[PDB]
Amino acid sequence: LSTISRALTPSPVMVLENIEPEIVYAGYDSSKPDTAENLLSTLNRLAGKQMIQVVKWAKVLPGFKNLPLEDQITLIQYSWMSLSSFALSWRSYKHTNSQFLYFAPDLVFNEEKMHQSAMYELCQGMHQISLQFVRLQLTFEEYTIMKVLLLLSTIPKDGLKSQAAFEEMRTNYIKELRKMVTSGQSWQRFYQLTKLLDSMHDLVSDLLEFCFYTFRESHALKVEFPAMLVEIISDQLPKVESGNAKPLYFHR
Ligand SMILES: C[C@]12CCC(=O)C=C1CC[C@@H]1[C@@H]2[C@@H](O)C[C@]2(C=O)[C@@H](C(=O)CO)CC[C@@H]12
Ligand SMILES: CCCCCCCCO[C@@H]1O[C@H](CO)[C@H](O)[C@H](O)[C@H]1O
Repeated sequence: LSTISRALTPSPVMVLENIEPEIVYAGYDSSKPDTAENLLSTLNRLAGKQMIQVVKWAKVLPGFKNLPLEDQITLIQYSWMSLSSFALSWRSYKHTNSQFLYFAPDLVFNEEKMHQSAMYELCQGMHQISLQFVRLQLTFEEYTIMKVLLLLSTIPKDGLKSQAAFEEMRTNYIKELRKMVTSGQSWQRFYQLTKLLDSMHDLVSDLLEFCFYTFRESHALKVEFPAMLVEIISDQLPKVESGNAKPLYFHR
């Protein structure tokens, strides 16, 4: 009902920039030896710190806040690894031109640490996404929208409490990315981005397989997990292994 307020309201893409979290530090102890146990524990600790900021971000995410508390918690639990790896590839791309894996300003992995972490192939998989960011010259606008799409890429096999509202919100963000890419090779760009998003499901499946394994054997492996991750994984693992998690694809 206000001509002025309507013209001044920031675009959804603009609000995404405003609510994007500041980069979080890992609190990496450079004195300790770079063994798998230490590096994986440090990364899990970093993950806990990041997820606290991700939750605060989702809370002010347009459209998301409108979903039932049950659906929000569910979406965050199902997509945390996807958001983590995607944001990792973005930082590596932005801050090191995809030369290294930039987990945090105080924790940058080169080939040596990827080997030392005991999850080398997984790191290479995430690094490959960063290499695609370079090949595509992905923009921060495209990135922020794609991250929202990842938050909405895995749902309960039987749907959310408000399945209709969710689909509506997902559709709008899809149109947003479609507008950003927007003409000539606009269709091709859109296609490449949605294809990249689909490829995230396979990578995340492998990352989770490893996450769940070190979680079950955390005592024998001496891999530590922060309360935030114990909380997420404890609940996520049984749902995923029971087949209650449904991946949403653009193609296939
Ligand atoms: C979230 C995480 C760190 C924060 C960040 O910037 C990007 C990522 C994505 C990859 C994630 C790491 C972190 O969880 C360590 C792992 C998660 O448990 C590994 C373990 O299983 C260790 O126990 C498997 C995959 C790893
Ligand atoms: C210090 C700990 C190093 C651990 C390296 C673990 C590499 C685990 O690799 C894991 O192996 C398994 C074997 O059954 C699983 O099925 C998981 O798919 C796979 O990610």
